[PDB]
Amino acid sequence: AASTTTPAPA
Amino acid sequence: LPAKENEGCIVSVNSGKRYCLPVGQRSGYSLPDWIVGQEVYVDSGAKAKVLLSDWDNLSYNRIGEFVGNVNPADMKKVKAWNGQYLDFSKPRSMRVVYK
Ligand SMILES: *[C@H]1O[C@H](CO)[C@H](O)[C@H](O[C@@H]2O[C@H](CO)[C@H](O)[C@H](O)[C@H]2O)[C@H]1NC(C)=O
Ligand SMILES: *[C@H]1O[C@H](CO)[C@H](O)[C@H](O[C@@H]2O[C@H](CO)[C@H](O)[C@H](O)[C@H]2O)[C@H]1NC(C)=O
Ligand SMILES: *[C@H]1O[C@H](CO)[C@H](O)[C@H](O[C@@H]2O[C@H](CO)[C@H](O)[C@H](O)[C@H]2O)[C@H]1NC(C)=O
Ligand SMILES: *[C@H]1O[C@H](CO)[C@H](O)[C@H](O[C@@H]2O[C@H](CO)[C@H](O)[C@H](O)[C@H]2O)[C@H]1NC(C)=O
Repeated sequence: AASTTTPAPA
Repeated sequence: LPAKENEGCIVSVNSGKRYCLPVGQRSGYSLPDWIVGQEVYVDSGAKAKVLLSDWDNLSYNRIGEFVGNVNPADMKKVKAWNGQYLDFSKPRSMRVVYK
């Protein structure tokens, strides 16, 4: 599928 | 300095600073700090095609395709892989493929 992103960690 | 046959480049409009990739390579999760989010033009070599995203990691098919020399005016409203008309003039990720 399409590449995804994730939220930056603290 | 112009892109080689098998290389694609983005070039900062403001500074002339270049970011280039050979055919077969992509960027990190984001472009480096020294170019990310600067307005660019594309200089793609004769056998190369530059894939940009306005987001990190070439993600969600937010992808536009550029060949040859493209000015930022012509990257503001480009049909993406996902069928949206996006602005790729200030890219966050990149891949270079064969044209
Ligand atoms: C989106 O990012 C992904 C990494 O999180 C990955 O690099 C992906 O590119 C695809 O990766 C596949 C291997 O996972 C195949 O190699 C495929 O050919 C390749 O497109 C990134 N998408 C894009 C379009 O580069
Ligand atoms: C974004 O979410 C995806 C799941 O919906 C996935 O976890 C993706 O992580 C990547 O998945 C790739 C498979 O297409 C490879 O396995 C890659 O190693 C992995 O990072 C998420 N992307 C990121 C960059 O974390
Ligand atoms: C990962 O970072 C992206 C920008 O680099 C973007 O914020 C993305 O947000 C996700 O975008 C998807 C687009 O279809 C969905 O709208 C999803 O809901 C949304 O979170 C980031 N992904 C995540 C999982 O945080
Ligand atoms: C979102 O979480 C991801 C793990 O689920 C991952 O840590 C990702 O961080 C990015 O990961 C990339 C490789 O998948 C690169 O290493 C990149 O440097 C790194 O930022 C998380 N997103 C963010 C924005 O950090």
